[PDB]
Amino acid sequence: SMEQVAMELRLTELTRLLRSVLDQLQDKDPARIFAQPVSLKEVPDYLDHIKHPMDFATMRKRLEAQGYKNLHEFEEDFDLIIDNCMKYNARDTVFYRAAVRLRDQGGVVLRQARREVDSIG
Repeated sequence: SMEQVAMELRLTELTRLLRSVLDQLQDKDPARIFAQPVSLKEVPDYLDHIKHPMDFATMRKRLEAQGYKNLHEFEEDFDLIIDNCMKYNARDTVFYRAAVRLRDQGGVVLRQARREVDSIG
């Protein structure tokens, strides 16, 4: 059908808008602490701590596979990154402090992305 093509023309554009937003969120991580998944070779017991690991390249695979149906699923993956980090790492660590900054600076980017998805549909 043509009603599945118009559907995909939206999804493709959501994917296009989300690609931009991920780029901005990831620019708030110049240290690249959230670029890659936590290494299981380097933290063998990590899944004993964190059940749903998340990182930017993992969100990227999913993005280019058009696996985000809406902003809300995308936002959930972003909060995983932050929230996992704040649990696994103690408060007086470079990693906990980088998450707090990422969270603060990503508020602004996400605040405008909510308006652009509502606005443009």
